[PDB]
Amino acid sequence: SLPDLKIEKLDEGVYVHTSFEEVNGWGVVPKHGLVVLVNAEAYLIDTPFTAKDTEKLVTWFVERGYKIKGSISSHFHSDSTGGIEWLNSRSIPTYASELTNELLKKDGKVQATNSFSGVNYWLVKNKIEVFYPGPGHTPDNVVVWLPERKILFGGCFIKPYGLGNLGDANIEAWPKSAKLLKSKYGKAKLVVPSHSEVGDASLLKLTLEQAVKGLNESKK
Ligand SMILES: O=C(O)[C@@H](Cc1ccccc1)[C@H](Cc1ccc2c(c1)OCO2)C(=O)O
Ligand SMILES: [Zn+2]
Ligand SMILES: [Zn+2]
Ligand SMILES: [Zn+2]
Repeated sequence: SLPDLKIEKLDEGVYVHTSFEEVNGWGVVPKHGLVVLVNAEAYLIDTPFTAKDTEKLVTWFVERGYKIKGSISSHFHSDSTGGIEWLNSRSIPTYASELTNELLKKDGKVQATNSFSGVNYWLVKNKIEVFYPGPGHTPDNVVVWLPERKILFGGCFIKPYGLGNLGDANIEAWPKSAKLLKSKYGKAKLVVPSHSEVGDASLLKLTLEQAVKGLNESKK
């Protein structure tokens, strides 16, 4: 009895997909990803938690006729990578940074078929940019920017009311990383967090506040 996959339009050619999963002791957690349409080409930004929701998601666009050209995962946790296996079984290219691929293999999980590195990677020139702001939520977390719509996909890095799961976090790097991201993408119109709804650049500033706060708090 878990909630159904949501598919909602956010902007022209940009959809938010919402999937739900019970997570440890935190109850049912919503997780936001995007599907970015580049004409007839569809790109998943993070997979749903599960293979089933990934199939549902893909079949929903395949059914309306688009070509799934690829998937990019913003960090190694299964709320970003849960459907990589299923995609791979269907010949859909999957992408992750080399670091993200190293952590997947280290946890006994299937890896993306295509890796990248460098602070900046373009999945699609002048359309989908992949950016590494430095450790935060995880050592490997990256963000995805959509220049043509001014939409920034923040992932589990963006945490405007509390940092969430610190199990793999780097509290000491987060403020710096938060500040850089803040500077770089200060002018996004929309900011899409993994576990909060879409807001504006204010969430960049709140994330920075939480990391700073989170930091002192663990110092005492
Ligand atoms: O670490 C994560 O990505 C989420 C938990 C998780 C871990 C491993 C596989 C799937 C899911 C976690 C979800 C979460 C958990 C607790 C939170 C929260 C968000 O915001 C406030 O409190 C997060 O992103 O921080
Ligand atoms: Zn995570
Ligand atoms: Zn998360
Ligand atoms: Zn939502």
